[PDB]
Amino acid sequence: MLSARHVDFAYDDSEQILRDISFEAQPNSIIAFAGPSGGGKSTIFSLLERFYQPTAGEITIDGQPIDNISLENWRSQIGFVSQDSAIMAGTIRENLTYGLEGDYTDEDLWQVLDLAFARSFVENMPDQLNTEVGERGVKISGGQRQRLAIARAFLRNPKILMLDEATASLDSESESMVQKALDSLMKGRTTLVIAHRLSTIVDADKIYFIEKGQITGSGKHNELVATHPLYAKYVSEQLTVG
Amino acid sequence: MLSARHVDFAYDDSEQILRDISFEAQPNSIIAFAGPSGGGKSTIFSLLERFYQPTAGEITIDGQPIDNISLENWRSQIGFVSQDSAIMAGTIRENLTYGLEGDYTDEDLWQVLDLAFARSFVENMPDQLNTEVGERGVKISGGQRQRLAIARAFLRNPKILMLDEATASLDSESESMVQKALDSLMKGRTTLVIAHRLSTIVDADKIYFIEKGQITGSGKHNELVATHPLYAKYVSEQLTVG
Amino acid sequence: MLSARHVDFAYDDSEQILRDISFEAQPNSIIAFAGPSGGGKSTIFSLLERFYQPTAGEITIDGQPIDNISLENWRSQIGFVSQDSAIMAGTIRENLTYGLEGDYTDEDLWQVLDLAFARSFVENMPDQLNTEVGERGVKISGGQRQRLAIARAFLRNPKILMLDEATASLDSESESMVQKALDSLMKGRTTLVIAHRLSTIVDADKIYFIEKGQITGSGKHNELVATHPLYAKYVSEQLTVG
Amino acid sequence: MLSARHVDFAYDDSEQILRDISFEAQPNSIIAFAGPSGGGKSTIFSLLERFYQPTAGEITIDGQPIDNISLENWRSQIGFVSQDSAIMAGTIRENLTYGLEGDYTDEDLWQVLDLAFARSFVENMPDQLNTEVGERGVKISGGQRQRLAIARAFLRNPKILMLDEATASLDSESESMVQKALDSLMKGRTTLVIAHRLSTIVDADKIYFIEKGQITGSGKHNELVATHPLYAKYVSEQLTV
Ligand SMILES: Nc1ncnc2c1ncn2[C@@H]1O[C@H](COP(=O)(O)OP(=O)(O)OP(=O)(O)O)[C@@H](O)[C@H]1O
Ligand SMILES: Nc1ncnc2c1ncn2[C@@H]1O[C@H](COP(=O)(O)OP(=O)(O)OP(=O)(O)O)[C@@H](O)[C@H]1O
Ligand SMILES: Nc1ncnc2c1ncn2[C@@H]1O[C@H](COP(=O)(O)OP(=O)(O)O)[C@@H](O)[C@H]1O
Ligand SMILES: Nc1ncnc2c1ncn2[C@@H]1O[C@H](COP(=O)(O)OP(=O)(O)O)[C@@H](O)[C@H]1O
Ligand SMILES: [Mg+2]
Ligand SMILES: [Mg+2]
Repeated sequence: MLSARHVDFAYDDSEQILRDISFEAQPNSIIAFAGPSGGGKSTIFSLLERFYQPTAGEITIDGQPIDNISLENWRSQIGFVSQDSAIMAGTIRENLTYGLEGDYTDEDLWQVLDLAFARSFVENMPDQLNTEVGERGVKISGGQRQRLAIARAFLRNPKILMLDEATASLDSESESMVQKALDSLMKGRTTLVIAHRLSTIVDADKIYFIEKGQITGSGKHNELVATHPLYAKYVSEQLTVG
Repeated sequence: MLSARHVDFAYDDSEQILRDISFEAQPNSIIAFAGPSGGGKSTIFSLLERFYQPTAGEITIDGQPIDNISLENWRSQIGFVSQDSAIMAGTIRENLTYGLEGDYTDEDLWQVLDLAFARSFVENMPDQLNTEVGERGVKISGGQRQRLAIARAFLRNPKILMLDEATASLDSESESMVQKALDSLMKGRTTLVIAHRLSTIVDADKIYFIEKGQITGSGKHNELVATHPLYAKYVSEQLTVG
Repeated sequence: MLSARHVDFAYDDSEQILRDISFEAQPNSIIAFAGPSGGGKSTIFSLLERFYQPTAGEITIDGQPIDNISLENWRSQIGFVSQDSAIMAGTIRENLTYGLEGDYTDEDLWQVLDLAFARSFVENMPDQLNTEVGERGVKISGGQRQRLAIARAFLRNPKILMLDEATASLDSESESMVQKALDSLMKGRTTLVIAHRLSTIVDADKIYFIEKGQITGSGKHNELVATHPLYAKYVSEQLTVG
Repeated sequence: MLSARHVDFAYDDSEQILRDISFEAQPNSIIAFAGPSGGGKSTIFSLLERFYQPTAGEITIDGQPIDNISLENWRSQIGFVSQDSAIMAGTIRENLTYGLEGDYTDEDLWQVLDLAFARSFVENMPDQLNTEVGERGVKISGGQRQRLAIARAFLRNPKILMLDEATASLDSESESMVQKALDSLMKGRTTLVIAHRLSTIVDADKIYFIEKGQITGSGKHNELVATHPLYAKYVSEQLTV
């Protein structure tokens, strides 16, 4: 599994960002992380992607410390899919390819677009796979941009997967084909998601409630809601409505 | 109606690809777009398919511009492109189900296979509707493949139908597909073709002859054939069989 | 040595883009490509970038055909630096390595940023080398955005260099820290510019005038201006006052 | 004049880093910004160089905002030196001629080294202005490296001079010509400091105390140390260096 035992972190000297954090996320599972803004949620992903180090306490992968045990070509194991004010500049092929691991066949890309849900909008597309996108190239509706991100993912083929939602779009119940592409992408790996969609929380195989740099809750929704007043109240106030 | 109201277009500054284009398409009227490769036919379709912008003028649906609709009604609901050459494999249910937006019914699916005239190969492979069809088992053939692409169509139910025909005509079962299934598809709505078959043109309710970026003919085949030596040449040499 | 012997090219059937094109780019030298827009100048670069194949000719490097070398190795020997639309998002460590092999650390990033004449202002930036750019992060000017690109180039360290100007801010008489950071990039490399700057040509070791698909002239500026009447037209009109 | 009439800022959105900040920079002199680490000192500088755009209030110059030109701004501004590790420009010319202008002269370069109190260093360097001071030849120990730098700063004769100090390598001589040069540089400009040195704040013309993203002290040192039990605490414990 991907365990994180007793992690501590502070970006600077002002305040402590993360305080003694412990969690686990195993294969063919999804683990959500929820909580107020400024909790430390993004920060876990940052350390997990190795942008920074835990000031104290290890992060292990399958027994071995991720850090400087698996050189920073550890990124081929990880994959991160999120969205906001973005543009992808270039050819679809080009886009699906900074990774020296994937794309060596146009047919392999097609296998990926199928899984990501695109052999339909990439066939009913101009020079097909060889089209320049965006930047005075083609027009792609937001949802398509994301499915193409899920596409690169599929080809990059990560062992661990990390997600995050910013814009409402699919409000948890809104349910869309970008989501069906997520569901496909999550299947063979270890998913970690910073939850903002209510449904995303209910289905999570394990939830970690994060209140200002600390983990309050540690199990399933069902249980947690009866057990935690502050969690339950978070679910009411901010999550669903506020 | 769909009115291509004066459309000037170009990708780069040198080649001014489309000059004053002006076509209008109605219900149950099949319009075609025939011409030498370079004509700009697909380019018309790319602007109909909204991948690009018109430089001068507008394409107007029911008087109200197309550029007064969102990114996801025009594309999926009204914007359609026969899928035929998509080349699919998975399950019969899954190929037919590919990115529609809802949950389905075997009874809705049978309503569409009868309508597509595909109810037999289906009624024979005995996990029928859930059967495997592909690089795995219960193989597929060019004929069947296309009738399902046409059936998908029915599920989507489009108001505007777009085709780009094939320079690949499979003998005999081509009608059981092309001339049955296309027939019923094109039968209730506004159809637009890029004709690479003579069959089409004859039946078309109005042809638009595109030679090097401009339209040179606006009439039915027999009206144009007698009046345009280059059109009759085109149809006798480049669209023709034998 | 980069020699392109007898090249012909067409994307579509509606025009042949390049016709019987031959040229040589030798080391530590600067070759320019001028001529009206449409001559095929961006296309040659695309051909060298291997985005496309010569339909008739043969591009060669040091005696070995570039189609042999294999896609990856080629793209690593080459490097292309152009101007704005090109906004960068992420870090100054991330925008400088992405798609490179490992190591040599922030120290190696300093030396390059020095070669690009960035360093000073880069040190003056918040988390320097760990600074976020784009919408998420900080403000950067056009003049600084590209210097980082010249920097990335120094680091990717090509053998062959390509570039061009598609905007008026560096008129040819308008010289800055950018055009001078470019001059250092041009150093030990086989450079080739699609000239647009009036001076660039007056310095270029060999010029290739391109008119609608063909190389009309080949030699130093002075030489071509007396000998070739039509070159003079490009030089005094399209260039000087448009 | 540089005035920051009411500045509120927040990089993230859950922590209002700066809440109502207001300072007024003035002619030919110094102004300090002492305070603890999480204060927002560097962040004010990061706003003075337009790296980030505020949430409330504008930073005024001679009355007007800063909507002028990223160029005029970057120009009038100044980055200092020591943070400039060792630059292998392998030529005195090149080191002082980093990203600078149109062209410069010898007569000019030295005019500056005489102003940076650095003329003689160079006389003992083979092929004078053309000399290497890198990993490859004529290694300077550091005191001179940082002064050659004030010299660069002396080139564009800026209106606004921004600083940031630390690690007082007490080769007091380094601070002797470092102070003399820095003096010659500050003397006659609108200077803004994030002082980590006592010497600086003692004779600053007005200081500001920044505790947790707010100003809490606003006057000459002689007054602050007597009116603010937390200022004097900061200055004797963490600022002594
Ligand atoms: N670069 C930074 N330097 C210093 N402190 C930072 C930095 N980035 C974030 N922080 C601090 O960490 C806390 C924030 O972020 P985190 O990004 O951990 O929040 P979240 O709670 O994970 O929210 P979100 O996922 O929406 O960003 C903030 O409130 C801020 O004080
Ligand atoms: N993808 C393409 N498909 C078809 N034709 C193209 C394509 N790209 C460029 N062309 C054609 O080649 C000619 C253009 O480009 P090239 O890019 O070769 O021009 P240049 O001579 O480099 O001009 P500029 O850079 O100013 O556009 C144009 O007239 C255009 O019709
Ligand atoms: N990606 C492109 N960039 C520039 N021009 C292009 C591009 N694609 C096609 N064209 C131009 O469009 C015209 C061909 O239009 P197209 O729709 O492909 O023709 P048709 O479908 O009738 O064969 C040609 O002049 C061709 O060079
Ligand atoms: N990049 C950043 N993103 C979010 N917050 C930051 C960032 N950099 C600094 N901060 C916040 O700004 C405050 C410190 O401001 P800063 O200018 O670094 O202080 P000082 O200059 O006094 O050391 C802290 O609360 C810190 O969390
Ligand atoms: Mg084409
Ligand atoms: Mg700081």
